[PDB]
Amino acid sequence: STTEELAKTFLETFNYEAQELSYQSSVASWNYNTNITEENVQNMNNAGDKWSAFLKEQSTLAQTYPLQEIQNLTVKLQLQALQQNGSSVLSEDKSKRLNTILNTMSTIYSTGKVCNPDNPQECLLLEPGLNEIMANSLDYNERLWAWESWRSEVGKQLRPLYEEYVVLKNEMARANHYEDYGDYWRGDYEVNGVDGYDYSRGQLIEDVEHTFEEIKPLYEHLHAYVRAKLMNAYPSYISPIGCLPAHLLGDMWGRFWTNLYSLTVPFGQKPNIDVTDAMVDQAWDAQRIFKEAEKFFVSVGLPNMTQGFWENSMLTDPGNVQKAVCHPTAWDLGKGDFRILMCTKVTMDDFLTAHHEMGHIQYDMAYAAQPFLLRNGANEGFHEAVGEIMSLSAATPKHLKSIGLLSPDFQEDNETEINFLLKQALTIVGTLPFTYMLEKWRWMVFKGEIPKDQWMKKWWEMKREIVGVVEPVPHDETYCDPASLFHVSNDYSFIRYYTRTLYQFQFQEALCQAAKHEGPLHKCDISNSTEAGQKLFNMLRLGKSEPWTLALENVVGAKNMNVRPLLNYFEPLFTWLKDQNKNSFVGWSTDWSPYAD
Amino acid sequence: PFGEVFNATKFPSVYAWERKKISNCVADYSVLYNSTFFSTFKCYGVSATKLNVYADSFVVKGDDVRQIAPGQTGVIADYNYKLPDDFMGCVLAWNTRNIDATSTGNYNYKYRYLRHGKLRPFERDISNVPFSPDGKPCTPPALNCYWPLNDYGFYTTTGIGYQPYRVVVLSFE
Ligand SMILES: [Cl-]
Ligand SMILES: [Zn+2]
Repeated sequence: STTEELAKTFLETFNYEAQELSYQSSVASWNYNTNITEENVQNMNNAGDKWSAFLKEQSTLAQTYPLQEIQNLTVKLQLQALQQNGSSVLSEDKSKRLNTILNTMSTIYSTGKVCNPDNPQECLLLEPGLNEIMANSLDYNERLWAWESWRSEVGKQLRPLYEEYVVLKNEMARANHYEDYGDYWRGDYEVNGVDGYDYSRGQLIEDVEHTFEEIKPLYEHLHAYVRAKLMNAYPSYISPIGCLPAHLLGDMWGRFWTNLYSLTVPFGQKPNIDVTDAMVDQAWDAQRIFKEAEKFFVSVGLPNMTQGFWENSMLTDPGNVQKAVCHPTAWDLGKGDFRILMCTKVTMDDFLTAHHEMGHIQYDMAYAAQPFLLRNGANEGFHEAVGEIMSLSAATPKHLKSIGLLSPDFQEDNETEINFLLKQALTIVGTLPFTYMLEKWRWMVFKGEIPKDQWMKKWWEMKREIVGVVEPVPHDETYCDPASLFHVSNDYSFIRYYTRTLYQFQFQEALCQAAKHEGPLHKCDISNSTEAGQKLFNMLRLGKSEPWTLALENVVGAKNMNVRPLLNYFEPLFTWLKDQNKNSFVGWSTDWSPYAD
Repeated sequence: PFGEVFNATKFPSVYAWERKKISNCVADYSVLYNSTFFSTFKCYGVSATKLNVYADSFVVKGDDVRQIAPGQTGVIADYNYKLPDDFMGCVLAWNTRNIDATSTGNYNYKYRYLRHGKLRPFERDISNVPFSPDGKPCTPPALNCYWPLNDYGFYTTTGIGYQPYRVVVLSFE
């Protein structure tokens, strides 16, 4: 019969096969990450090695069906995915080299350590040696030291590899009919043949730039405001018009200005939005946390976690004698088996965390009716937004009272709320520009608009114009800073963090609307909302099924990534800052420098 | 004589389901009535006692069970086992996870997922011959050859949609 009918029957065989090998690889990693034995680690590879071999075999076997001869959207969508041709289009020896290049970088980043020139024997690695310094230390020099050491030892070390990395990965990219490796990633957001729901790999850059403009003013002011506060912190090192020094931004890159709350806090006097001590007093345990989260979704029209979830998940650290990697994770192993691995402590952060995680699990269930290859969030950033929407509602004092963890007679005064947002801003809005300029330079390097010998003369040109940040010591091509960040030296799309952030607010807004919500868009808790949950599910249940723009419509109301809902969330701040900046200077000069020399 | 089909120690794969013919026998059906051992008892006929029968039995995935009833598209009702639009009695199931499934995976039970044409009420097909979507003797690994039989793989940890369940279809005549 037609190329189509053979292809229907090809996928069907694949679904059932993948189901098995995938559930085997999954199950293996589960047993590993929860019980780091020596026999356990072995098959954790085997199963996964088998499964990865299966795709290679399958993808290249799916080469037989010319996708450009089919029409049942879904079938075409599935095959498209299966044709993960990837980095086998290279010669076996180039792919060898490439996977070595990748592999070495990953190793260098984690293994990399620096030594105290003032003490031979003491030597630290990023986590946790340096990260502690970068997030806590108030000593300008100590900071300047950590920051530089890192970009100097491992940075330079990764310079040669990244150089080669770019050519090869670009080769890979050009082979599959993409302009560059950059044009490859933008791919994730692409939509074809639907009308109005379409989207192209170019238009991302257009929409990410058109959106990033409306953010400037808020950023500019948040910038200006933390600037002045920093000046007190490190008097005489900052210029009331000049950029911020990269090492005083609160982590190893200033990805997040979260850690500056300490010294940028508006009103140091208003204190504890923190129920840690209240949960402990009512003898709350792991069980209670998760049962409560489960209740939250139940409240909006969603299902109780499966009996499989309750008797399979690992909800507490199992002490010594049996060790685990304790990163909180949502697992969709398939076969209708879902679970969470979380080394729960009875604290607010974990109360929050677990609502986020049970977010993805909730998402995973939603789209598990979809054909095997279409189970997964509508794009790279979709799963994270949905997960973070929960953290937003479960944090409000409204919910905290609702559940008897906030003493009934608390007040929501204006000062506590400013304090909140600033904390939110420091993370949510701090990173947005830092992120955009990340993939901006990455994107460019890939399009070839940056000559190898200006990889830092261009990095910091942008770091000063987009982000308002300056290097404390001058950096030539010996260094390779953009790659001192995990995401970069370990091969990852980073724009995800910029687009999710916007998405997540377009969600909360349309939902709080739907749920009927009174106050500022941030006082919103969508519990008991029923009809406001339905609207969520409506998209959650598609997964990769429909074009992502439709996936969105179903929630927000339109086909595009809109920025205003993020800005709305921050009105009460944005204004109070325009005020604060009364006499502060807003914006920066790219010309000024710390070293200055 | 019912003790011989339920309570029985080994069950067959849907594709090769077994029929038992019970006549002359006397049984009160009270063996079956009372019992929270069953999870499915949809009786597309009645529920009484005159003390008089065909008793097909097999194994399907959980979410598979809803296809042992008149109508229903298939994969199972299309290819392994099909009840008639009408002439009916009862259908019975029970989660046999502890029995037919292991933590390591039990792939003994099979089902059919490719066939030219659908089955007729109470038909069976024990053929295992390389399938190509257009006659033509297949010869694996030749492209577009598939063996029409598939394993189930029942793990204890899976969701209830994917756990093994034994079935007994009781037909009255
Ligand atoms: Cl940097
Ligand atoms: Zn997450």
